[PDB]
Amino acid sequence: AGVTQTPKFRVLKTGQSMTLLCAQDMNHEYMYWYRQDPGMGLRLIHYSVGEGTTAKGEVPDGYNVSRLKKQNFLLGLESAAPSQTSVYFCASGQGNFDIQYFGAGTRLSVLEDLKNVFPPEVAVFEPSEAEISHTQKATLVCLATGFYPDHVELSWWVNGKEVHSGVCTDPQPLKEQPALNDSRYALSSRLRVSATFWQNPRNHFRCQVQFYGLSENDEWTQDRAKPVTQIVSAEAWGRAD
Amino acid sequence: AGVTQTPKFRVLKTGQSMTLLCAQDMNHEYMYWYRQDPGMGLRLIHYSVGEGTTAKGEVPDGYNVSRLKKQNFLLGLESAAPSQTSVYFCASGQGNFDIQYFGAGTRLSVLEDLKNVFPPEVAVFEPSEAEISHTQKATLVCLATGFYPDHVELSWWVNGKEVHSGVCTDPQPLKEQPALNDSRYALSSRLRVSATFWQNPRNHFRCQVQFYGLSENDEWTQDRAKPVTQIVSAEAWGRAD
Amino acid sequence: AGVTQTPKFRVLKTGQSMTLLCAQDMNHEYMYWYRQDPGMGLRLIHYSVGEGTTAKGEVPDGYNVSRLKKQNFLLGLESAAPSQTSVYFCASGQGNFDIQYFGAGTRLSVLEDLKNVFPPEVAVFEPSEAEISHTQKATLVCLATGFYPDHVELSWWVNGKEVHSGVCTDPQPLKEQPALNDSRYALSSRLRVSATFWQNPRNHFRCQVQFYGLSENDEWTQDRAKPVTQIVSAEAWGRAD
Amino acid sequence: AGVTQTPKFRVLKTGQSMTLLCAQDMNHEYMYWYRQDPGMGLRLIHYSVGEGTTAKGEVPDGYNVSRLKKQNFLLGLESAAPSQTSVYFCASGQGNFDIQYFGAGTRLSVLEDLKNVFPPEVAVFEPSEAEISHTQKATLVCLATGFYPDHVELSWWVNGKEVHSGVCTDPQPLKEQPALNDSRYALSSRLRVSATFWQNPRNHFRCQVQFYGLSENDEWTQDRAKPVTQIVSAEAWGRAD
Amino acid sequence: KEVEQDPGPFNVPEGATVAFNCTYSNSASQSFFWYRQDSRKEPKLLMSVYSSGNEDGRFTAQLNRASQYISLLIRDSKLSDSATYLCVVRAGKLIFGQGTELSVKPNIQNPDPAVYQLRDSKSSDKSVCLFTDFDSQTNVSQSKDSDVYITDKCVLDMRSMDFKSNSAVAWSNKSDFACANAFNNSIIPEDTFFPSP
Amino acid sequence: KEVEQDPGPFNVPEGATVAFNCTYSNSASQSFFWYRQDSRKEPKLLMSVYSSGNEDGRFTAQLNRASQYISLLIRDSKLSDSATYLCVVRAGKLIFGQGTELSVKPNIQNPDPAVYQLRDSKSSDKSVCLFTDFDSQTNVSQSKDSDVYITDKCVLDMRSMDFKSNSAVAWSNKSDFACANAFNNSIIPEDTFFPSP
Amino acid sequence: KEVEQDPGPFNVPEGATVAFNCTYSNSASQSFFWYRQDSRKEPKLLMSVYSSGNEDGRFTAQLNRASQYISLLIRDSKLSDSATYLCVVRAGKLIFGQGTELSVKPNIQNPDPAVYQLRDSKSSDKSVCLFTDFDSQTNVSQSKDSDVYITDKCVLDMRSMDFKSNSAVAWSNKSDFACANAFNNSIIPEDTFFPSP
Amino acid sequence: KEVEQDPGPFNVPEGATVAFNCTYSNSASQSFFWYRQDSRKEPKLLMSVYSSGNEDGRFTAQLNRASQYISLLIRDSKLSDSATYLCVVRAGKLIFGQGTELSVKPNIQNPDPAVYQLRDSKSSDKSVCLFTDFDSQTNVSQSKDSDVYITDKCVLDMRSMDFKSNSAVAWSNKSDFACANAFNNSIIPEDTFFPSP
Repeated sequence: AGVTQTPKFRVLKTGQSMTLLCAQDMNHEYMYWYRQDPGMGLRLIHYSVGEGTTAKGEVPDGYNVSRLKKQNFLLGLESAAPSQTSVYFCASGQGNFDIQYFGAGTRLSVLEDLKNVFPPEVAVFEPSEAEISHTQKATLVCLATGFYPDHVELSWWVNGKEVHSGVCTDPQPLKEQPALNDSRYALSSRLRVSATFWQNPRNHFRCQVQFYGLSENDEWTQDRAKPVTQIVSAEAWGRAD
Repeated sequence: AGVTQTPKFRVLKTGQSMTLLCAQDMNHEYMYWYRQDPGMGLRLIHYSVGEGTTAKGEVPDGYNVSRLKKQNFLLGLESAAPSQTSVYFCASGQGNFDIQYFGAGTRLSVLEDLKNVFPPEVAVFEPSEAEISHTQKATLVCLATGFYPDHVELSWWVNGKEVHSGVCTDPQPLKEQPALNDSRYALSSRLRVSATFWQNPRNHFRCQVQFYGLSENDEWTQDRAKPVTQIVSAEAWGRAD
Repeated sequence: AGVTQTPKFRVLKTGQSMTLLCAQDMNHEYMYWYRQDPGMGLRLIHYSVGEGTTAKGEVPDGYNVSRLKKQNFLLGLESAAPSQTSVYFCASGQGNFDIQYFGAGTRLSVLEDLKNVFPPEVAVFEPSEAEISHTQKATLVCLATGFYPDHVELSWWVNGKEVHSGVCTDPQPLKEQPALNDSRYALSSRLRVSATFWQNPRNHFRCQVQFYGLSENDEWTQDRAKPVTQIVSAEAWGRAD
Repeated sequence: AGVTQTPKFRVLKTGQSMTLLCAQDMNHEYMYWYRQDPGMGLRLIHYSVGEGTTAKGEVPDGYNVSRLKKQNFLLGLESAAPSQTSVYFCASGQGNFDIQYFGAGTRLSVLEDLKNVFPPEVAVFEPSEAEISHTQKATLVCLATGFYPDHVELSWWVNGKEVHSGVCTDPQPLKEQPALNDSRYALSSRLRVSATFWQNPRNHFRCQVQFYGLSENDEWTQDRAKPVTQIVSAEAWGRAD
Repeated sequence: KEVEQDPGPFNVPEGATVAFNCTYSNSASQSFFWYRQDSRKEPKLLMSVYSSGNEDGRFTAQLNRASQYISLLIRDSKLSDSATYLCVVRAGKLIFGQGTELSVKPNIQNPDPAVYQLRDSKSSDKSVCLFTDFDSQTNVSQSKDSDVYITDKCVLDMRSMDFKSNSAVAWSNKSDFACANAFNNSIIPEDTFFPSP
Repeated sequence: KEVEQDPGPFNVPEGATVAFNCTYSNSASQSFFWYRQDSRKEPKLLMSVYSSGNEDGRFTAQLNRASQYISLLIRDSKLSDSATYLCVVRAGKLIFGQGTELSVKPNIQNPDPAVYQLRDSKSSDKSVCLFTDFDSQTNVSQSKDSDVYITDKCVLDMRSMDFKSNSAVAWSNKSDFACANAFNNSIIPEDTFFPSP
Repeated sequence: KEVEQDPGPFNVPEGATVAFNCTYSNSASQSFFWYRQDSRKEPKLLMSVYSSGNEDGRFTAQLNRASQYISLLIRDSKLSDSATYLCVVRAGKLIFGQGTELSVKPNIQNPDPAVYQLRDSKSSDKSVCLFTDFDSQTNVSQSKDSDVYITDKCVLDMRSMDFKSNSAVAWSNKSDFACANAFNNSIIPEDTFFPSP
Repeated sequence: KEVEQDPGPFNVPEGATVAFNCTYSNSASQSFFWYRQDSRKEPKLLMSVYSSGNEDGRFTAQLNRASQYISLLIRDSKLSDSATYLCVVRAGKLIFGQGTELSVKPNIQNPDPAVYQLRDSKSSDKSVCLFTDFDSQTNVSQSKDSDVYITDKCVLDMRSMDFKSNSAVAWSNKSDFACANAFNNSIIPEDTFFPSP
């Protein structure tokens, strides 16, 4: 329950047309669609009030909207183009322009040439004995590199169970070619456990990376493999060494 | 933001049903309900681990549970009856029996007869000149008495604004019939000020006691006014004398 | 090495005089004479900064000092009297009123009539067979009664040696007259041993209580015998009984 | 009362020597000489703790110190040079390195050539009538251009009386050649009174600027008039205009 | 039994440091917490007790799994610190302690004990007597007479003056007790001011 | 313009308290809110601000319609509070602040910096260097070279053990670079440990 | 190093509360102080910071020896408070932090901003453009030109009218710029009234 | 007055942790000490107390010149720690407070409170009754008749077999009494043995 917004990520070619679902639960009358870019607060793109409404904020360019069902505010775009490449947020409240609840958020990248879209390339690095014998603690480090856009989600799995204590993924993707505005990104995460735990070699350490690239009905003409929404991962079994 | 718990107070008669609300904003997963009574630490009544659980701790008597949404964990008693009169605390946790966030609390009084529910009589006592002409500081006492149970909220209102600085309200109510198990409580409170302030006749002092008595859908046949949720208040103005 | 101080115990009759020898090894330049009593910490009586000093702390009544040698700081009372009954602690000091070092201390008693000085009546009680046959441990009890003042040091001696393992003594005498100020005291000790130990008949148990009362040259005209310093004992051999 | 320090301002040619006085009317035992520069807290040069004492912080370059008397700590430079040009404070302490009472300070400028020392041109601009026939209040502005160093003190004088009521002077002097290491400085001030009070012609306004340059016996050769500790001022009478 | 913990009320002076103890029986207990709870409201976490002892900040806590003890230290008390403190021990499903009450009693510097009579507004008068400004060495007691009610000492903070007074109130059914005989049942400073007119 | 908010980031020790301020030009604004937004998720309501001044709890917010500002006071910080705090004002059509960021740093008990090297599974090795356990005061900046990559410090937390540590990483296409030279564009402790064998 | 401190300036509305935090690195430290320094005179004591945490009076300072940071809290700001604040830690021999500047900005009731043209007494005419009245949000900066000198804003108080207002000044040789194209490089209000005749 | 120290005797469980508190009134006192005094013997230094706070070692000493408080702190107390603790101040002429008595009480893990009867040696036989092996939970009090005597409980350590016991003795002058009625004037457990055979 709450307020559910789909999808989470999406990669678009200019002149395409997807739609953003905003699901609402609280039986609320008012619903809004925002747009968050580096350097400013939110900027209203559109809103509704019951089942027929639109207008405010700053709707150019191609943002048509729709409020058929009281529960679902559909933000759409029939000619996706840069800009638009921002981070969208649906929201709702029963007030008017009062207390309102936001959806997880959609991070959309609109390009013109899908040619430079890349799946990540995870890899796991095992603790340094130098460390083990000094801290009585071992840190594994995961590294996903060379992916565009930055639509990923890194998670650790220990023994088929995802952990959250002792972890720390970077808040922010790192550019490989800081110059080139459309640079491949890279992310790192550290999972640290006791020197006893790593030692035991029946403990399984799996680094997982979810990537949201191409779709199935997306033209692709490159020599390489279609960079579709996929999972990349790297394993590592504990060592007495 | 946090963990909201409704209501704050209540007076039931043996046999009436009611439900306490516990709302969790933090999208946790674990949720508990406790009971608090003199001489003993919190005792667990029920709990939930996801969106459908219950069971342990100690549930007899009438303590039913629900958790359809996940952000809301209900607690009901289909048949009240002394005991069951105590302070209820709901809680929330991302853990399991790790760290938990408590709600403001609920104070419930169950009675086999509602004839002994009384509202308080507020009265404000002006400062003694003996004090002013010796301490150059003035002190007002506000007395609330005869009220049962101790579901109250006393406050000082200086010129339309509630003050905390300079007030001291008793930590616990008093008993006018130390023997009887259902004695009418009393409560005193002190507000103190620079004598100059008190002698100013444009300065207004209001003592105010919110009572939380019987609900609307409640029988009442006694000659005296139905003891419902009301606000008793005594006042005084600045005696230049 | 250290700091020695004599005597340790002593009794006087109002008027009589005596001296308290305090010698110091560490070649310090400051020396003090304190006075401890119930309900107040250490009180100072005199001190000395060099080798010809006196004065402070508080001196009345007849506390006169004398520092000639430096290693020796002598205290004396030309005419005793109650009060003056208390524990006296000499103290050595290197630099200033910084760290200080104390002598074992003295327990003076001043009475205006020696008629009520008495020595203890030791006596040992054999382990209740009920105990050995339940705890498998044997517990002897010593008992010293009728003495005055509490100038006593009680000690358990097993086979011609003293023991500190498994012994327990009342920390404070027990006035056999909760009324009289010069009431006669009583004290009790305990020595628990493995059942098997007591059962050994080559094992000797001795309860020693030294008493510090009168001396050689003290007037005495009471019919009874003289209450002089002495060591009263009570024995028991290990029963296999 | 007070910890006094002198002189307040000073200029020295490289190689020439001087001495700073810290006087303390507070009978303190601890005294200090700090140096203060931009982009770094104070810095210790020396400190005395009695009457023969010196030490640490950062003594080179030519910083010697003396404390013949307890009331006075004397810091001295023997061969002044840039650096060494900064702002000096000195502190008294009754503790060890405890609470420190500082002195007004000493802003010293060390130049290897006295040529670039210039006094301030002072101009008093009169209130634009617009201001009066709109805000019904007058504002007399005052400037001070082309001076070096920034050793100045600016004030207003309404009819033989210095005034602060209704003033505002730049906290810091401006630079006319911001990218020069030895820029000529310029400083602005403001004074505002009720419009009616401006028209009054018996009213006299004066902007007094204390400069702080060359001393008497300083080698001056330059054509221009020896830039010496002086006062420059500008005036404007009351205009019923 | 089980999660045992320091008994009754700790009445300590404003500047002192206190030690809370709590013993747990189940050797195998997993995790430990102290929760603070202001009269009269919800438990709020304070410290997660770990073996290596804790750190910040004015508050210390450590655990001795050997002796099975949990301790809490508040150095440099404040009045803010008055509340009930709860030992919470996991060990399966987490047991809540009974908690111990701390009543940080304030330090008076210029105390003139006094008992004034406050005269009711409205009418009738009834009658309230006011004990006040006594230091913390003083102990207010209940009343011999049952028709006379007396509240325990209460502490005041005139914030705009960093001033803090004690105070205790009494009243009755015009018996007709005067202000002087109100606290006969209590131990009054030898010099307590008593105005009658 | 319209809604101005505290500029640069607020980096603060964990136990501390923080102060936030928001200015609103439009005098006749109606509603006011504070919103916490973790990185990089969505806005979540935190407070609603009224002229009465608020209270709940560890949090305080206030409205001075007079000076036309509202403020947020977070006391007794937690690492969790790390996020961007956003002023929202109902000015007939509701303006969103650009936001002011709060990073709460953990004060490291036992600080022993180190620069280990972790070898890769499979083969090729490549190699990465790990900077860990330095104090919170220390800063990790990027590198002079365009082919070497560094990540800013990242706080890690081990609940079980009551232990938080910092941590940054650096790697590169064999230059060949090492750990010895890794973070030379950064100010590292004068005792940082560098293994080798 | 040794002693770090809140960096960039706190520019806050008159009435807001402000929080300063300073973190020292050496555990041995013995004493801690908060100093206040008006520009550009001398460090005058402000707060002795104790482990007990302070109380009086509007100002509040506490020590957290464990996390090795001190703090300062100024509630209910005032213009006079506008200064640079200094962290002082007695690390055997007393360290001084480089301080954080606080500029409490006043609120202008009715902001009717303007740019008038004062004319030189004596003679010569010269030129001075006066920007005054505007609200404390307006922010003044340099000019694209180097021969046009611009001074930062400056508050002014007429005691007998409780009237305060901001003020900024700019001048240049008769080039000949006017008081209409003066602060071209700054973000002026939309309602700035320019008198020409 | 002057140098004051915690009033009565501290009776603490053998594993608990304790706080002593001392207050001096001379703002300008120079040095500060705790002295330990064994029963019933002489003062020996324990520690010198510093503002920074002591260190070693299970024994902790803290000073606060602001509040003028000294505190001693014993964590995980042992039985060997029972002693009177003395607060000592260097206020010109080294001052000794009356000190407070610590009385660590043993942890009786497996208690079975019994009352045996020891038969005297020599002759007379009088009558000795041993109340023993009760946990420190059960308390003992004097007697009603004054011809009968009752000691206060005393603590015993059988180091070799690490067994600590808790005993009390009662005797009278042929009244004549037995071991069953001896300890009536005290809270006796429900499960107290009474072997009369």
